[PDB]
Amino acid sequence: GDRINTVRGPITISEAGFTLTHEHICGSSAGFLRAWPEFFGSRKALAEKAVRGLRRARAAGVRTIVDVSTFDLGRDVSLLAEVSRAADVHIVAATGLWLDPPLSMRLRSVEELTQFFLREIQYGIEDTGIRAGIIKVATTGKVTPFQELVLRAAARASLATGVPVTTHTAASQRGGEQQAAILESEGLSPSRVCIGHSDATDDLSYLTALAARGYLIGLDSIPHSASWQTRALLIKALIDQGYTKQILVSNDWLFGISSYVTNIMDVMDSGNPDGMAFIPLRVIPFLREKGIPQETLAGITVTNPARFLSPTL
Amino acid sequence: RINTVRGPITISEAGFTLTHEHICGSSAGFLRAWPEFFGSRKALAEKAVRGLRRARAAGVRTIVDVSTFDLGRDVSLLAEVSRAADVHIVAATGLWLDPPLSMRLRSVEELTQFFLREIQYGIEDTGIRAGIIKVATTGKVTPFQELVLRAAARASLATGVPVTTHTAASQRGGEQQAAILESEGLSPSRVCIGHSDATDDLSYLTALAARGYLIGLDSIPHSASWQTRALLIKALIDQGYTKQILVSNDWLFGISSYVTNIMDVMDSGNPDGMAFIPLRVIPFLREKGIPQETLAGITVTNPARFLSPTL
Ligand SMILES: C[As](C)(=O)[O-]
Ligand SMILES: C[As](C)(=O)[O-]
Ligand SMILES: [Zn+2]
Ligand SMILES: [Zn+2]
Ligand SMILES: [Zn+2]
Ligand SMILES: [Zn+2]
Repeated sequence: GDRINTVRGPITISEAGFTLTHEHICGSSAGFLRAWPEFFGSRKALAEKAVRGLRRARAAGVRTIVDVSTFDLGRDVSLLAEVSRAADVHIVAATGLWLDPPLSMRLRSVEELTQFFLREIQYGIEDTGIRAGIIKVATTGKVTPFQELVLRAAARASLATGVPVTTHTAASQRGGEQQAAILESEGLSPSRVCIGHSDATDDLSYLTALAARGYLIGLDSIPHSASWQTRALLIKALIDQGYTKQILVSNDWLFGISSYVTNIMDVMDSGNPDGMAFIPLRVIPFLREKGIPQETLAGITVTNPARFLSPTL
Repeated sequence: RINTVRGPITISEAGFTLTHEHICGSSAGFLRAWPEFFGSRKALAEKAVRGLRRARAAGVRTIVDVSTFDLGRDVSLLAEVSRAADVHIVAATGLWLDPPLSMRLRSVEELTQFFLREIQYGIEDTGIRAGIIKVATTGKVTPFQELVLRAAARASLATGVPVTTHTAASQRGGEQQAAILESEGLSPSRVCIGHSDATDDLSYLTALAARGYLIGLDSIPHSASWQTRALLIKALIDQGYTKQILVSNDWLFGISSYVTNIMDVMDSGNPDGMAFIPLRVIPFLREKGIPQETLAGITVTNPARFLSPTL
């Protein structure tokens, strides 16, 4: 009712504060970080870079991030816990499945996947006792039969535990509509779902209609455009349509990445030196200078994630 | 000296060695994330220890676990079951058929570094070093599979550690593998072409053997006619290529990389497990006139010569 699971344990809704709802410490693959830490220089080097990054973000106001790295994205909650403590920033961990499931996941039934998700939420991830506070799902534009199983399992897990669902989409294909239909067929409330990567489109009609059904709209990759201004104005556009309370904002940034061709991390960093501090240091002043009240911005960056993450129903 | 999950052993300690086996056929990260799939980690461990003791009591002294990173290799489990069962286990590097994005997008130079790491330094943070390099291909060999082939050759050439392959024998896939590996300067004597018992094309096997490749007749119980597959062993013996033969079960004690409950299907079909080769195939070969010295050469001498790091 009033508590969410983080990598350091349970915390009250009040303690969450300014929350970036879609971020990554490391974008990788299952087992990869521990098998090949050298790829990131070293595990310590990666940990240190994250801590410095998170500390700057904290200096700029951020108090909580939701790491939406799944099993198949190389989620290492021990790394999350280590960097969360050193930086003193809350990190919410995720279960669910992204776009790279191995055979041992691809060949599972919806009932089996439901059990895996429940495990990571109710018991803990691996042997850590760290519990997931959100369920991530990724689909291609047209939802594949396996991705539909993952969607349904996520809905059933969410209905059993109250933790929310966040999605990866192709907004240019308007992927969120196919997902929503499947999720609702399972009896899941739109208020428990964030349709992610929605800032990668100019289709306001698509965005508003989803918001009007109660869905959280993930405008979560603003600096990837580094234009980034156009993405930010979608936040304004949705406010002006009256859907302030359905907006979630993030950077979708990373401190390490192996699930892409080599050297991309340095290109990203030089493209966006602010890292996860891009939202508080760049997007928020931009929105102020456009006439959005400070109180509406606080509602979006604090109150909305609070409402979204609190286990419900 | 051969690297095992318990440390280095001399080639004489190896003894009766099964050169293609698995403790568990899974996926990277899977065993630690979802141990309940196998009942529990403890349940999986205990089954494997019983099975390895069964094989030990049948003469086996060493198995080669050719589970790679993407087959969900957990060398801490291997070390645990090896100690409990007093059976040597050789661990593998390389890549099987389910590489994740973080592997699929790597260059050959990068893959070479990863394989070298697991051979020279250790696997994960355990200090356990790989003693063999596994590689799997399909069809005519995909572009990425070529990269793994070449990275494996380069790792082998720098360390002396052998290369063992997964192949579609029905497609004569060993020929393309051989071509690529030889282009890298790798000697065929450092290479086992595996799953070669899944064909009837004897001339395919003979031609590879004649070039110096080890022939992995490693899936005999996966037929159980297994008697027909066993006759391939005698066929190569009769052609004077006893030196080129490796035999194994390719068995597992837990499987997650397939449909649920496939493990139970497999166990009821082959209740002997990894003891299938010594309890069924070896006596069957004696009946057909194969002398004990020849059988000892296949099960002891050949794997020792294969696994011993050689330049
Ligand atoms: C690293 As992503 C696919 O969540 O933008
Ligand atoms: C794990 As297999 C069937 O390729 O030996
Ligand atoms: Zn995404
Ligand atoms: Zn992301
Ligand atoms: Zn194989
Ligand atoms: Zn195998």
